[PDB]
Amino acid sequence: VVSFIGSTENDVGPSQGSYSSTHAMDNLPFVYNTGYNIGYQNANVWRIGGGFCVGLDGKVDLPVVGSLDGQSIYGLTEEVGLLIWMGDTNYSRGTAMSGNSWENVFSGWCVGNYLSTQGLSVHVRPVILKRNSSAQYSVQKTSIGSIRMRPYNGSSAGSVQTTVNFSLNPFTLND
Ligand SMILES: CO[C@@H]1O[C@H](CO)[C@H](O)[C@H](O[C@@H]2O[C@H](CO)[C@@H](O)[C@H](O)[C@H]2NC(C)=O)[C@H]1O
Ligand code: NI
Ligand code: NI
Repeated sequence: VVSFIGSTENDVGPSQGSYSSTHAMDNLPFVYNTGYNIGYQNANVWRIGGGFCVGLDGKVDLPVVGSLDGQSIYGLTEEVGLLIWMGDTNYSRGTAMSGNSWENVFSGWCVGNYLSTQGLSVHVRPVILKRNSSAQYSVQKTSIGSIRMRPYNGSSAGSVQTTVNFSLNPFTLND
């Protein structure tokens, strides 16, 4: 059995985040290592119980502009892109996103005969695609994509809301 307990619209990263690097940025594309700082995380999005089995599918709506080590680079602007992970509650469980179709980002699990929750996480890392007369790049709030729950092994959603969305909070790149 399943119930929805989280938020439909979700913001990724702190509002007006500031990100900077000492690294050279002469070998483009360059990826800021923002760790898990630019992310959303919530352990309690659906409440599940009684043998219910569920996983997660993810979908990124941004345009693919390249790839880096087996995952897509998504374009925000002509000079700024994103590496995106989606998956289970833990950021370390994040699945490297590629393409614009629904992809399994959490194989799943089943609750025993007790009550628990299904959570999720999303985090991105900024990528410098091309140089710019600024050195300070500014990105506005942008829609990213969605995550839906994936009931499996007989379990069903019914009319319970399955899908939640994500928006990138505006930030600034420095140095
Ligand atoms: C230890 O108690 C419960 O055990 C189950 C099964 O291992 C699971 O760990 C529970 O945590 C949930 O795990 C889900 C998948 O890993 C995750 O989506 C949920 O966010 C977790 N819910 C939590 C931590 O409250 C855990 O309750
Ligand atoms: Ni290095
Ligand atoms: Ni829905």
